[PDB]
Amino acid sequence: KTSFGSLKDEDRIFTNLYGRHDWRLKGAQSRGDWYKTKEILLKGPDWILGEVKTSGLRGRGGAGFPTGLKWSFMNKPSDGRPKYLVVNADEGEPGTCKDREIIRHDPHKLVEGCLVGGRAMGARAAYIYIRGEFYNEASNLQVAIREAYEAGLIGKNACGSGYDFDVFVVRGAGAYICGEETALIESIEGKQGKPRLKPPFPADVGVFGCPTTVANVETVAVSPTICRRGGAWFASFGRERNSGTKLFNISGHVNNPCTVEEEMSVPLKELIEKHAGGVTGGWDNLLAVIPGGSSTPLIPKSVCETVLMDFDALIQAQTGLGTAAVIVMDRSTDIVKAIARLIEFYKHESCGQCTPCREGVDWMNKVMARFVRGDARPAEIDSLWEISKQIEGHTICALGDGAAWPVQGLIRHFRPELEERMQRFAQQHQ
Amino acid sequence: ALFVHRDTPKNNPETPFDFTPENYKRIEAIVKNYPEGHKAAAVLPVLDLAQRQNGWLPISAMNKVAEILQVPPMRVYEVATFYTMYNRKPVGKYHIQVCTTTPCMLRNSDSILEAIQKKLGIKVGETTPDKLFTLIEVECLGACVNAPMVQINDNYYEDLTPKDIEEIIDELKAGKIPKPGPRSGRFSCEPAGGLTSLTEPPKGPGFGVQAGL
Amino acid sequence: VNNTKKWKMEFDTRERWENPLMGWASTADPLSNLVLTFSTKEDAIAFAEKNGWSYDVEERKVPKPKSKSYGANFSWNKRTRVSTK
Ligand SMILES: NC(=O)C1=CN([C@@H]2O[C@H](COP(=O)(O)OP(=O)(O)OC[C@H]3O[C@@H](n4cnc5c(N)ncnc54)[C@H](O)[C@@H]3O)[C@@H](O)[C@H]2O)C=CC1
Ligand SMILES: Cc1cc2nc3c(=O)[nH]c(=O)nc-3n(C[C@H](O)[C@H](O)[C@H](O)COP(=O)(O)O)c2cc1C
Ligand code: SF4
Ligand code: FES
Repeated sequence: KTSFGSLKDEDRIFTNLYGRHDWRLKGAQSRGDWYKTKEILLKGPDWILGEVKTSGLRGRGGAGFPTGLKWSFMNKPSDGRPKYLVVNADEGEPGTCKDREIIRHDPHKLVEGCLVGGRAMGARAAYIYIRGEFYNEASNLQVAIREAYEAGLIGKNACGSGYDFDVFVVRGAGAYICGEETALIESIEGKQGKPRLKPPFPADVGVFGCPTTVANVETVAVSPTICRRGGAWFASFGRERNSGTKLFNISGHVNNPCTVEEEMSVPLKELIEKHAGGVTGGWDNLLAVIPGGSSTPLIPKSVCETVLMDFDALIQAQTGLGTAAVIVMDRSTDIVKAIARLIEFYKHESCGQCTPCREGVDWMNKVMARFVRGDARPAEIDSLWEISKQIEGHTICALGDGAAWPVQGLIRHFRPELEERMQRFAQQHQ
Repeated sequence: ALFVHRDTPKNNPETPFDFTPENYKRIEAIVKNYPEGHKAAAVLPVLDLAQRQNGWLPISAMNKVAEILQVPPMRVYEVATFYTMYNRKPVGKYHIQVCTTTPCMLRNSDSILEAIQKKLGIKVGETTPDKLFTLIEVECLGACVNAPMVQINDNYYEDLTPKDIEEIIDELKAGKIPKPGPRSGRFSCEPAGGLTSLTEPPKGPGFGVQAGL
Repeated sequence: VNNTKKWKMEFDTRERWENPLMGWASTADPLSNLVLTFSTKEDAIAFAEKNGWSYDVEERKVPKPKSKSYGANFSWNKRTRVSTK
């Protein structure tokens, strides 16, 4: 296959994405959830890990680590400590609202994914660290978890398989860094959400000191569909090493801002002009697209014509796929104000632990706040470039990377506009 | 706005705070979600329960949470100052949170922020003198396709125009509660001009389930 | 730890009294500022014995090797958990 996209409704994993069907247990069973879960649990951990490794599923959190290779790190005998699945449900990324829709409208798919994933890794329970701001979504998930305990689908003797598995929901308290996996693990432990260093990885020392996998909502909820439909079905979509379907969050300057599931290697132009009603003012009104959420660098309009919406094609476009949350910006946008507001986000959402993020992200915000007005001179663009390179790669987690990257994309694709901003400031203020 | 504490007559360790007995049962249920030996993991939900009881956290809820979990009080102070939901100041009854990050700013959240300011007569950070509304300006609330949006204490009010948020503030002043959703024609997150996807009926159980299962 | 690499030879500190005029620190010890530097202890002892100086020798104190584990800060069942970070 060469052309990707136009995903048919029979291949949608996340049916009832829009709230149009019943989200509860009787509606989830009538759409395919909890079907033959006892057989999936009885076929063992190695079979489920083989079905995830066959499927080519990469981590939907945004980094794209291979899911079966990641979960096989827990496939080891116990050392006295319990094992845990921890389901990452924070989703603080600007642009991104897909995990909100999965928790809110398909909660039993997430709970069955907790059961299947924690079966595959020998995990005792599942801690769904949901975002604290998603209160109605968290109570929604708790109603579904009560329906799953009352039906015998989880808990003592889950689905009749003899494998005991609890599911807990831990609510956050308003910290974007508590979606980072080690900071999330520390936030579950009752501490400040400060990221641990790596190594130890969570498969060695995770939550409470136990072996742990931290996985996104979307990479957990697709796993019962992968284990029912087969890994070859899921690997039949997208390019090679870019398999599956992906939820896309098209927001910003589009006609119909939507959440949609689409095939993996779909073009960006096809996605925006099909599911979002196109850019406001036409495709010629397009200025730039932040492809996959705020951490990824933007791409200008010339790159958006041909680029595919998977990991490798966006890496070749010197950006990333990320959360696949498409932020569309038209020609009427002060792009320096938008990227400086994005860096203002990244200094308000920064835990202060290591020196490069704590100091340099505030310093990049001050330089970008001067760049909006133009209160600078064009040596400071290269200064800010080197400051972004000093933050990038030198931090504890990837929020330093995620703050340095939009500055780098803005400089790389809009240095002349920054320069003319500063020179009109210089001429009308002197 | 200050991450140090000073004893005022309204906020001191002799300020009366105590949980209600059903809140003690809920704290028992919270603590029984964590392993024996790691009762300190229940600091965030019990402190959030203290805030949902009291409205905000004086420094007697922090000390009570430190006492009933047997953790040091500095380790509750760290958590209360780290996370932005814990109100260390007494906020109004409807704590409006306008999201002004880039996907909401691109869809004109500044219009809604100006509308709330000229509707309430306050600015960002201030509380109305009848203690009903506190307006602050927050980061991404995770409702980006329903931009522009606000949050009023638990609820997302989405797809807003200034008329919509003035209507919401009006019927909050009337003692009623509005519906937590988009204010356009759409329901949660679909395209507004009809569904571009998931129009077929879902396939039900057993569709495409592989052999050997 | 760069100042802890070489052997020093100093002497006993004699009297430092107050200048009656200015309050300065007067001395009568010529060897009060005399600090020598040696590569090894044995060179220092040979130099002290060669010059007829009575000496006494402290052995070098190296810090013992420590077992550092960042994973020990987040243990399951040990007291070595950190309460914060
Ligand atoms: N989904 C969201 O709401 C957000 C997502 N992100 C995304 O987060 C990404 C950065 O996340 P990271 O976890 O720091 O990226 P990545 O370097 O670490 O690793 C991703 C996953 O692979 C695992 N892993 C990688 N190498 C491993 C090894 N040698 N041994 C064991 N496990 C290993 C990690 O434990 C982690 O769970 C960014 O690319 C960004 O797109 C960022 C912000 C918000
Ligand atoms: C600052 C920061 C914030 C993150 N926030 C989230 C998040 O909110 N939700 C999420 O699923 N992953 C988030 N991640 C990515 C996680 O570190 C991790 O890769 C992911 O949650 C689990 O891996 P997975 O992709 O295999 O599911 C964040 C990463 C960083 C650096
Ligand atoms: S880079 Fe920023 S987000 Fe990461 S550990 Fe450091 S202060 Fe925290
Ligand atoms: S940007 Fe306002 S909700 Fe995500």
